Amino acid sequence: EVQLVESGGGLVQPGGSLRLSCSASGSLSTIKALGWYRRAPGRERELVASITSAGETNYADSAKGRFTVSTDNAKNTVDLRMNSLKPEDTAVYYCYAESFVLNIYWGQGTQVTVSSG
Amino acid sequence: EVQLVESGGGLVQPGGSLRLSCSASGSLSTIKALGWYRRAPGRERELVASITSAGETNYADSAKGRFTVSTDNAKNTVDLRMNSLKPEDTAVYYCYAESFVLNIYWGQGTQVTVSSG
Amino acid sequence: EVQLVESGGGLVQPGGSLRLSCSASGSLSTIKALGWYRRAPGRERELVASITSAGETNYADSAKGRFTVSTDNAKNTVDLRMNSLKPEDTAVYYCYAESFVLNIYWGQGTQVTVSSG
Amino acid sequence: QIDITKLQHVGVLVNSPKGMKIPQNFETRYLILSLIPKIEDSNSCGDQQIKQYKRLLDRLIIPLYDGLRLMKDVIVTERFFGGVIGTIALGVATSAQITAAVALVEAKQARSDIEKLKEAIRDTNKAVQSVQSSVGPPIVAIKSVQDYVNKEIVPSIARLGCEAAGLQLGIALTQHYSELTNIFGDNIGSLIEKGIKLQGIASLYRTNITEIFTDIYDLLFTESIKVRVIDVDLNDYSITLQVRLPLLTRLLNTQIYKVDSISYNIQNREWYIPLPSHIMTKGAFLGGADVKECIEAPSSYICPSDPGFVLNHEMESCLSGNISQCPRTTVTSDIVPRYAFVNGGVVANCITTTCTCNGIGNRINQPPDQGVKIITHKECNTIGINGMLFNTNKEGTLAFYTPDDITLNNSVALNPIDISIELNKAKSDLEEVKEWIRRVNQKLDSIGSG
Amino acid sequence: QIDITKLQHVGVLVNSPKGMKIPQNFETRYLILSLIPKIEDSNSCGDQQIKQYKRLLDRLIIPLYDGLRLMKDVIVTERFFGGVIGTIALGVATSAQITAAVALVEAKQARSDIEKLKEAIRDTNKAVQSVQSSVGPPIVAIKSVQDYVNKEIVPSIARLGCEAAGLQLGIALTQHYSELTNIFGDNIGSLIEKGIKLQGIASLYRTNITEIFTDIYDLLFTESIKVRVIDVDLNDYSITLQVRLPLLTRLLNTQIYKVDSISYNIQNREWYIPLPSHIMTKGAFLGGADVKECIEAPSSYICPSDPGFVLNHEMESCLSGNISQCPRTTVTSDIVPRYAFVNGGVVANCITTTCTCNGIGNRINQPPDQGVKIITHKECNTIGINGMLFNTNKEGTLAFYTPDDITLNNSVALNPIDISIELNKAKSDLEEVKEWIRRVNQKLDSIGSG
Amino acid sequence: QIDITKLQHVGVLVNSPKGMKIPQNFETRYLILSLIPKIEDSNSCGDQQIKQYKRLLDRLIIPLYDGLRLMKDVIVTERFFGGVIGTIALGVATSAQITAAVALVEAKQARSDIEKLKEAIRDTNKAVQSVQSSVGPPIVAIKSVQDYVNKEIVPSIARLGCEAAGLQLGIALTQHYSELTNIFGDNIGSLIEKGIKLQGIASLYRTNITEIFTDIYDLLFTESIKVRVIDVDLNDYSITLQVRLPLLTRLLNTQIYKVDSISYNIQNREWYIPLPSHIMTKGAFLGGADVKECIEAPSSYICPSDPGFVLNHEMESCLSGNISQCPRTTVTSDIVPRYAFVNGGVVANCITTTCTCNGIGNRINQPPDQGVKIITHKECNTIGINGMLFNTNKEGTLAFYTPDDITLNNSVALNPIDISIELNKAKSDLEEVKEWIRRVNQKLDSIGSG
Repeated sequence: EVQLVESGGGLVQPGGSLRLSCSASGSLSTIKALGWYRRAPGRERELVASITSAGETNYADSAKGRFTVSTDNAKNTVDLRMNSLKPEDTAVYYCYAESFVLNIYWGQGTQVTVSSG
Repeated sequence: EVQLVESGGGLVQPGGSLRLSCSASGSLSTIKALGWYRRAPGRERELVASITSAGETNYADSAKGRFTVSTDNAKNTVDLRMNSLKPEDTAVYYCYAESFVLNIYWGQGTQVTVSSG
Repeated sequence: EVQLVESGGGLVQPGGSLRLSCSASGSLSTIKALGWYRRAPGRERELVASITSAGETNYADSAKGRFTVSTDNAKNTVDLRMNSLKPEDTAVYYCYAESFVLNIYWGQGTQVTVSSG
Repeated sequence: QIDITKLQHVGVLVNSPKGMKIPQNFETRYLILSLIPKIEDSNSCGDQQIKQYKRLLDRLIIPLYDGLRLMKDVIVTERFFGGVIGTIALGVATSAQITAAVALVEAKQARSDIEKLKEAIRDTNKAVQSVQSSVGPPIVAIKSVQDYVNKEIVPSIARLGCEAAGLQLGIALTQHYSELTNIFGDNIGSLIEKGIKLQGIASLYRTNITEIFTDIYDLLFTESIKVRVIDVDLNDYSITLQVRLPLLTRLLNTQIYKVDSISYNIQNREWYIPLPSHIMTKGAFLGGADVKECIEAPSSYICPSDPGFVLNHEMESCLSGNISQCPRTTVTSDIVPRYAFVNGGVVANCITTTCTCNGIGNRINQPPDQGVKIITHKECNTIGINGMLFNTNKEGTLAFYTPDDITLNNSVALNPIDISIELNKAKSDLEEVKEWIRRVNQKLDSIGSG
Repeated sequence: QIDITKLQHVGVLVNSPKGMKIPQNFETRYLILSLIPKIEDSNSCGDQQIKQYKRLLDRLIIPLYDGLRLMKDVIVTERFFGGVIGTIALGVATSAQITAAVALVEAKQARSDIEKLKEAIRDTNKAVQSVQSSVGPPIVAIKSVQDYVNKEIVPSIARLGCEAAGLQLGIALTQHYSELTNIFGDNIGSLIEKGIKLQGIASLYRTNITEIFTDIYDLLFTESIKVRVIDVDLNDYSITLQVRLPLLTRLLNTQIYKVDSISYNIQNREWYIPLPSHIMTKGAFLGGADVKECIEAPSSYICPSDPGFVLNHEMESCLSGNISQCPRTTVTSDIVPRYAFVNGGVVANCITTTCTCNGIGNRINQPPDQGVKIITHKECNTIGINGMLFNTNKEGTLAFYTPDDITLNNSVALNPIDISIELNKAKSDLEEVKEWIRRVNQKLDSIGSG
Repeated sequence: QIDITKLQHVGVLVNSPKGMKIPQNFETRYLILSLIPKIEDSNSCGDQQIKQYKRLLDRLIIPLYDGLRLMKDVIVTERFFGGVIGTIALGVATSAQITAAVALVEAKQARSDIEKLKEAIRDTNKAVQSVQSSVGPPIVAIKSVQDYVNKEIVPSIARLGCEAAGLQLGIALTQHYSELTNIFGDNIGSLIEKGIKLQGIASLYRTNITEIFTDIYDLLFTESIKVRVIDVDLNDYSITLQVRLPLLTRLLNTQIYKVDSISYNIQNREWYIPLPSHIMTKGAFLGGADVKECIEAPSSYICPSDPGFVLNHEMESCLSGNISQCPRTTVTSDIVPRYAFVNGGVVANCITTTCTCNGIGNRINQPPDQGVKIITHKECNTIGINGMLFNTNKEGTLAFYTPDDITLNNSVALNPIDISIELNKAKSDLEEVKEWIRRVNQKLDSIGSG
């Protein structure tokens, strides 16, 4: 079991920057990777960013270089830093923890939305 | 399923000739061979004659050369022509259709009998 | 099934000699070995002596040379001859018959005891 | 044919000749598994458990239907003797699939009688029902749990109400789902191609096959043969089956023999001839028999098809009495018998068996170069093996063995490790030979230059 | 990739490309099997059968507990991301055991919620119950036979008394023991290491997995994957299970192909290419696929893990179209198809199959040096095979075969006897070569001396 | 004995020594399955379902009886110790058949007590009954479904009448037939020769074996051993069984060790030593152990007989520490572990495993010529394998490995295809050698002529 607690979402102006901070707790020594998923309307949960315990990080083609993800391992927090927000980026962002045995754990997810203008 | 309908039996004088005509219907394109069986009292159904779709014909040692079998494939009829009838030939003759998968189908059978003198 | 009937036990003076005679009956032609077991208080049934049908005889290290076992095959009796009885020898002696298929059959067992002095 | 008397000299004990029965033909019959039982509560109390049971049947009936649709690989003259069965399809179908598709297109003419019958079986409550037709045999339908429903659940709906009646349905139907899953769920493509054993469906439904459709071993064989699925109704939850009543004939001039190989001594090591468990003759023919799928009656083996396979090795020459070609292999465990009773006497390798002639003290020693000891009643009146005393049979036909220099050069291994090890040794010797060849060729060059 | 058109010339019929689905991740859920049902007789009438059933559960729960304690081979930083999982233990644990121990130490945090929940499940009568927590998913508990107990035995204790109620409990509970023994009793160490198939536990308890925890083939796959035992309570007779809901993804650029090998004639003898039953591509990769553990949906194979294994032999070159390297082996039985329908035409070896072109009288003879006959619709309008007349498909894509001198030098044997026999022949030839070498070396010595 | 410390250097991890328990003797007991239940309707209402159930029992009891009559292959001095068991018969009987016939003629003396007891069991209604005799142990009889009949069907005949009582009998008895068929129907000749596992019959009849006839693993072993059929009454539908209560002894100076082989690197390719799963010592002896039929208790393996088989290959030398002779084979799949925890440290081939020493960034590289990396706590405090961080055990006994030129020349294949392929390559090289020999011999003839 891993408790994931997403935070930092809400409405923001387009082109703005936002930081999403997920707090993880539990048997995190068994967690292979921590990261974020997003679910836009009418499509499945796409991967956003992930950090392996080794520090190795990967992103989807929509996210490579554009976003950045970070952790503060002294407190088991995983933070995704959002920048240059687009209407195309509005989705429910789901924090996740993936075990070495490939079990996956999810946060409740935070709504991210941007003004129309 | 193949409907077999035997016909042409009955009483006949000994030494006479008779023609037994079986009408077949159904999925006859799946039938490997059409022919006739006989069951005399107190013994199992012996083979009499059979026609394969290739025309190849076989008979039991009691029937080789003695009897002849024929078809009119334009109407799916198989006819056995009986000749030189003996008291030893009286039996119920059962028409049969044998599938390529070796299923066998039988007619109701026709009684064949000969006068005592 | 083999009926074993132990006999000849009871109280005897220490340093004395005694003969235990077991009567066996049943399908003894299937019996590989006949012999005796003993059960002293607080320990499992130890082997005492056994006779194979070939005559080959074996004993435990406590019994080698000390005891002797015998049969009278004309009457299917197996006799163990006890000598130089010690306080250490008091136990319930169980006659046994062992099959070629390694089934084992037991007598009811006879109490053997020695005077304190 | 088999030279049984000589095969004994290598511990090969060919025994128990039995004839063989093959179904020259099959009488077909149709069986309709109507998987939904009718209820009589008059208020749809049982509907809740019926719906969830339908939702379970999907997990088996939809895979079964999707499997059967692949057997639509003959596209549809037909209806004429020796006419075209149908057009081939765009795909690959092996001969087994083609045979199953041909069987399906033979049964396809039932489908109008199927449409006629389902109008009845949709309404009836009776558990096992037979319907006549213009085709010869009656067609039978089984409505899965109707006896239990009408005799137990129909009373219980009044006596105990919808609650208990509902639980009774839930339990009985989900049990029936576990039974159906045990019948229909494994190897679905093979189950469509080759069919389902009639034994299992009859165990599902206590079907009195002889009473429903028409010796104990013939009945066992009729249970062992496979009924083919010919239709699967996804809406009515109904499976239509072709039962195949065999017409068994005793095949002439065939015998199947059991062969048991005892251990054979070579220089105080145990070897045996690894012949197949059964061998068969067909007149002049001699080969193995894969009796594993056959029914072993006391007088004959009833097989679905001729189990014979030709012996590819010198095993045929071995069995024909050319004993010197029999393949040796080493014993591995107690599975290989060290001795056997044979024709009233005993055949055993007395090196690893205490053979005694007239009492447990007179051991029958065999020289290290003899592989088995054949102890006839002329030799010993009461042979004892490992202490077990037995009288030899005075009317035994066990031929007396004058021992001979039987040399079995065909040493053979059954284990890939042994073959790999000795092939590596062969390859190393081959490398040594190649090195010698290179050196000698170099010497030839030097002598030629000189 | 596969050269399907050329592989047909050796009777290798690569067919039915299907994608492959792999669970990239698993959603975990917990299932608590509470093996003792609560009774409501208010007088401990059922206790006598409960005690003997507990005395039966010991025969399975104690071995299961003693097996699970061996998975305590990680000794317990933890609770920190990328921290140490634990200290190793004094013993040997293979990677499978280590993976199971890591899965156990991941689940170990449930144990305080387990302690919280058992306080409820000890008291409740309800058969299937779910409890929420601060962790995301509900945890569910099944109390083994509670529906039967409350709906049947609770009435019967009043209606029929302790005698019949007791017998009903005895029968139902010992049946449930036989079911549990069928689930938990075999291969206990593997069952602890690898887990139990969810199919069996759901069959025990009719569990509506989707309703309890959240396409038909996806559901079948969810049944096929193994739930791991994470705890076994010897005092409360309770087994805690980790159910693993797969997140399936269609893997891109992968196809699994079926390959069927028909008999191939060499000089009136039947041979075939013994390729694995399934082959797969992954872009440029080409190998076999061990689909045996996968679920064959109509469009894709759902597998628990990538079943691919690299083809070690020239089989990869064979499948890539370098046909001359395909390994021959001899046919053994009717299991190898002698013919097949292919792309609207037929591929068959007409030496052991009566192939006919436009009627059962016009046999399609093939020369003894051609191995298979490829009969396209351009050649024959109505091919008859063994009397079975079929029309060839006018839109069939079966490419016409101009025959060629295909020589297959890679003769291969599948039977250890064949390999041993021909290795003995090779070794005898090697001994002959060594004897020749000794003689020639002696002659060289004599010539040198002279 | 095993050189465990050196075997680790090739990834062979000999572990978990357990003793071995063998039943030196068996206490016999008799069990009579009386397959027909008595009814108490006083009007023969149940007779109709009894008759059809008898007509089902025939399908199993007649094959079982006909099988048992073949065990009359000892013809019948007897009744005298060391007397003749009987006369041999005209046929072939292997040592297994002879052993079963000897067991039957040992039990044959029961048959007069059988005749005495059946007079009782024909009349009684009680489900499980024991009868004393002049022979020591009680003989027990089980009347198949009597509890269900007297407690449920006897009330129901009055409460619901002949119709429901009849259906209840039909269902219960045909279920009992399916259970009996699962016990008695498969492999009937082996089932007569070797017997039936007591586990199954007890599952049929919930038999409290210890209560009926007299540690959990000893009880499991008592369930695993086979009860022999000694009689089959075709008229009374009764099967008489010999139960065999083992007298287990801990065998001295024996240990069974598990051996797990991890992958071993040769030049970036994965190999392993294909040793048997278990090995055993007996003082100086060293061999494999076929533990598959044994019960694995936590401290010892309880086996029906000594499972040891002598290792025929250099495997004995390999296990004895002559590491250079260990047979290599190539890895095929994920079934071979790439790493293992060993004695507090890790033994792994770090070429196909990301081994890290004190953090996921410090990879433990191994040179291409070293096959496994042995990571002791002196080397690494917190070894990470594939990201999984573990502390090494400070009290671990994993000996430090100074690497060495371990050359394993015994390359071995497990697959017949590999052996056939490399044997074909060897045969081709042999043909090349023979051609060279012919050419050189011709040259010798030419030089001699000149």
